[PDB]
Amino acid sequence: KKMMEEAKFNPRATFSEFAAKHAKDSRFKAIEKMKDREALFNEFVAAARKKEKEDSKTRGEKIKSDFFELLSNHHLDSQSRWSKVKDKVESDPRYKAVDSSSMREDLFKQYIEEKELERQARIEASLREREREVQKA
Amino acid sequence: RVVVSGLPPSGSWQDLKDHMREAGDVCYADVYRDGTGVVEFVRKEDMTYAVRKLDNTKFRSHEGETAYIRVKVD
Amino acid sequence: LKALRSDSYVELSQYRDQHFRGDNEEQEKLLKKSCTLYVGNLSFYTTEEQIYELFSKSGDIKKIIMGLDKMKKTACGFCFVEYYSRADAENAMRYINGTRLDDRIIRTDWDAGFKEGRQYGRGRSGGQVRDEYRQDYDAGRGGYGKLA
Amino acid sequence: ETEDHLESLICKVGEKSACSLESNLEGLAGVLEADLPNYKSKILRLLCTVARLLPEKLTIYTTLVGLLNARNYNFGGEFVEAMIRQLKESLKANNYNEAVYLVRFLSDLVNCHVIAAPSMVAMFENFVSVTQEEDVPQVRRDWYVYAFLSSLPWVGKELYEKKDAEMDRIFANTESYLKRRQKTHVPMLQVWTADKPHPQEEYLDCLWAQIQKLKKDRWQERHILRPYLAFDSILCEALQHNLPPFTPPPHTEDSVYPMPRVIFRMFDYTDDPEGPVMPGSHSVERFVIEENLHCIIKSHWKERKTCAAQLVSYPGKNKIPLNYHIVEVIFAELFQLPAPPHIDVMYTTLLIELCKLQPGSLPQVLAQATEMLYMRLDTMNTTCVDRFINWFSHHLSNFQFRWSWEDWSDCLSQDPESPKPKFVREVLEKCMRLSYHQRILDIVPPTFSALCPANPTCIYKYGDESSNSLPGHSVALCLAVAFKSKATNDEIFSILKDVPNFNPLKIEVFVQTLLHLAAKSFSHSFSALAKFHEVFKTLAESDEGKLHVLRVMFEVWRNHPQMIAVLVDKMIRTQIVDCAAVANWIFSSELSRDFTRLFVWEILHSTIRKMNKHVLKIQKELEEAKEKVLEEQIERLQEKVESAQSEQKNLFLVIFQRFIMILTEHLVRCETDGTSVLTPWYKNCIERLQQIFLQHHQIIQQYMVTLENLLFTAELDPHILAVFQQFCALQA
Ligand SMILES: C[n+]1cn([C@@H]2O[C@H](COP(=O)(O)OP(=O)(O)OP(=O)(O)OC[C@H]3O[C@@H](n4cnc5c(=O)[nH]c(N)nc54)[C@H](O)[C@@H]3O)[C@@H](O)[C@H]2O)c2nc(N)[nH]c(=O)c21
Repeated sequence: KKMMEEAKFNPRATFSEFAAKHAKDSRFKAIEKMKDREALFNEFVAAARKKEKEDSKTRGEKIKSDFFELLSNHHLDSQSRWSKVKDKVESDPRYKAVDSSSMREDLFKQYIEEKELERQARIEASLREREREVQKA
Repeated sequence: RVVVSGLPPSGSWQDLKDHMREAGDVCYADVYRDGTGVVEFVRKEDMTYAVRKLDNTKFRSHEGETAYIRVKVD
Repeated sequence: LKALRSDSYVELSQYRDQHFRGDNEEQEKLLKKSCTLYVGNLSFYTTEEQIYELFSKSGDIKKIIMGLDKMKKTACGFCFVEYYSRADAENAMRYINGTRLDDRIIRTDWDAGFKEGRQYGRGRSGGQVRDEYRQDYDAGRGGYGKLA
Repeated sequence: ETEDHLESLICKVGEKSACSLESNLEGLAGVLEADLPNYKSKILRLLCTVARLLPEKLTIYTTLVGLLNARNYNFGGEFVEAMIRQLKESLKANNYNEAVYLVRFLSDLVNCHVIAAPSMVAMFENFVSVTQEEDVPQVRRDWYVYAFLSSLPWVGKELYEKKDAEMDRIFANTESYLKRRQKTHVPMLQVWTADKPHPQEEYLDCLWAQIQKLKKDRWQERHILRPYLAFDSILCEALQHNLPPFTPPPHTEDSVYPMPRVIFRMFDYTDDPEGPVMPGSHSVERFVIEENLHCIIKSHWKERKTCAAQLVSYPGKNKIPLNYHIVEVIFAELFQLPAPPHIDVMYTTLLIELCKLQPGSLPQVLAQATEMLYMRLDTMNTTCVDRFINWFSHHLSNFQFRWSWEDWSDCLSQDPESPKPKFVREVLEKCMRLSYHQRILDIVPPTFSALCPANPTCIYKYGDESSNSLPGHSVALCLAVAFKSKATNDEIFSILKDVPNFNPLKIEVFVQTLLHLAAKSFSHSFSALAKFHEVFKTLAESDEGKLHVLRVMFEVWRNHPQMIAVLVDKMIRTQIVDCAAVANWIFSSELSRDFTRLFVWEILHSTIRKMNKHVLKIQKELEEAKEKVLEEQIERLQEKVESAQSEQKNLFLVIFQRFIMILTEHLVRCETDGTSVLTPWYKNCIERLQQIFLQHHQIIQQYMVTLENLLFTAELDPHILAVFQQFCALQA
């Protein structure tokens, strides 16, 4: 494991390449059999790759989550324009924390989308009953 | 494409498709030779199933006539 | 020797020769030794000239039979292409099947063999059965399905 | 069952796993040992197979034969025993390409501590020794060197730790041999003759130059993945073996060796500035990368979808511009001198499948390569151009004929005969045949209209001519009447009895009329030929008749090349005309103006193949009938073989005599009017002769006595002889 920490990550490193980098290291020689060196090598990679995935996509959810929290501070509705909001939040560490402009805009577009709702439901139920009656007739 | 054998005398492919559908979905059916027929399913899952489940079953024609049909993968 | 033998494009399809006489066994024996192919999804206006040009890319063609409306006797949207050798038919099956012929994606299938009467749509209305229930719009096959 | 599971697992390792490869090789290693007691023969078989059929996996399996040798010395000794036996077989059977994969598998085993590093060297020393062998074909001396050099990318590094003394004396005899080889074949195998940008090198020179950069780099390449080279945990203490003294099989009259090759090259790192640097042309990484890619296509050519996937997922040790390597290697195969390893149409759809798999990056590269090919057209070999036209036009028809034609505006103001405009004209002609006239006029810009193909309309002579001063005019008018009336042969014969002069005029009025009344479809013209087939066999009972039919048919359909082709084909198959007549027709003065168009040759080669197929067919029948009334047949089948082969030889004889005649005529005229010999016409004509040799070198070989002493003799212009000598160098 130490042998792999002396190189540059290289998760998809071949065993003969890994063996070439760590061949004179004693933590490498300490394991008696080549098969067990390869098995430790294989498992540590697979556990490091497994962990990079699970880590970089809780940072993803954290970048996105932070960006929304930033937006939540401004009074946005379906009207508001990104052209206008941008110049108001562009300093925040949560805005810069999204490495792209195309995507800060998409996240913004997503974030952007009783009596009157009762009347709308009235119109909907009336149209449904009218369609049913027309079918029956 | 699978084949059918042991169909009723007064039966057609149209009525057969109604029995083969039990497998899932049919694409084409036919009944030639005055006894044997044929069918064409969509996917292999529904096909292989037909030859498995829909095998040596009791076909029921719309003319009140029943019989034993044999399905096979062709 | 090993599984490199894989030839999925040449394998038999699920379709069965409709008005064929023999067993499914007799139809299958013909299909695995055939040199003739069924070609589906052509447009009603796809010509024998176009078919000849595309299918000749996999070997020499012996004959091409255009599918017709049993009653109108006009191009139906399918055809039979017959090669002189099965090796050439296999290659059409391998590299022509699933590609464009006259701007539309076509599908080939092994065919037991041409016989008088196989050129006519068995479609209730004269064309191909396939077109009786089509619920999609196709300007190359006369618009919507027959039941529309 | 078990049998089945072994083969399954042996393949799993090579395939893309979901757990580090080394692990799988670890596991399968034991599993296989555990089964050695009962399944020794099978596992011994399976491995020898994957060794000669899965080269693209070379190092994944060598490792495996190592981990095993590292658990059962006696096993490795048995495997290595088979391999040598398996290798001796491939060699005796002339399956040299398969041998190389074996010879190369052994090589890499040395890196897996299975074969004595010194042992390998002793064998190679014997390979190179072939160069000394007296009175043997160069293609033979060539294969052993190639088998040797092509291995070094794998063995070389460690094979240099030892016997450098002889491993220097070998390079010595090689270098010596490499500088003494004749290179007569190069001009005939090059895709382009222009070396201004990137040179198309002879395969051995290119590889020689490749080894060098590796050697002078201390044999340290950075691509070849190595999954069993790590012997510091297991392979180390393994006990290597010694390959028995290998004495290369004696050259016999039944030996057939691979033909020499020229390396197709169109890309360099500057063609992909913003992409991982591309290994150079003289880097072994280039060789190895294209080798594996070529081998992958060879393993999956029958299934296009699986094929694209194995290519796109190719495992490179260090990143490389994969998409570019994939396109380069596919064109390398399509344009392989005369034709590539597999059926032409396979590359077309294979490329389509690759575009569907990498929608975001493959298409641009494919579009970049098309542009580059077009711009280098001026020196591309005619045989490849044809291949280019057919590929591109067929490709376009799958993408609604969408192309940026203005990018090629430069052709618009060039001699119509120049390669670029001609290429466009031919591509468009091809697009029309895959659709229709009007459609093509609609896809290209107004400025290109001039290059569009003529409307494929019939041209009746005695038709709405109203110009009736023509002979047999009325006779033709009666024919038209009869035909439309369901006339019979004898009736038509009668109508024809009233024709004043083998009667040329009768043929013309018959053909002109019969074809005109069936000009609506191919199927009409066919049945037409079939119905009044008896008339044809009469009027054209002579070669002049046969020749005249072709002449009038061409007069009638000169605007519809596809019609002409299918008719000639149909006529030959129904024996209305024979190949000799077709051959004389091709070189006839009536075709002089269309002599360099594609359809002319597409027809000539289609006639030659029918002849060849015919010969082959009858030979087989005799073969089968001989392997059994049954006699009267073999007596007859013998006679038929005779005639068939005789007519076949005559076809090549006439074709060559005609080529010699028109090429000499050109060479003389020029050498008299002090005019340039290198005209567009000349380019097509000389390269068309070369193509005859390329496409049918196998059959032509049977005529060496006649060709070498009677036709292509010294009194012939060197420009013509050159073509012959290049051909002989293919198996020299
Ligand atoms: C499709 N196909 C046709 N031919 C030949 O071409 C001619 C034209 O007749 P059709 O009139 O094209 O004939 P059928 O296929 O006989 O009947 P059918 O099999 O019932 O089946 C299927 C097409 O119709 C559809 N269909 C059939 N019945 C129903 C139904 O009840 N409901 C719905 N919704 N669809 C149905 C279905 O989707 C299907 O794909 C005939 O001479 C055939 O031999 C084929 N030949 C080969 N080798 N391979 C093929 O795949 C093939």
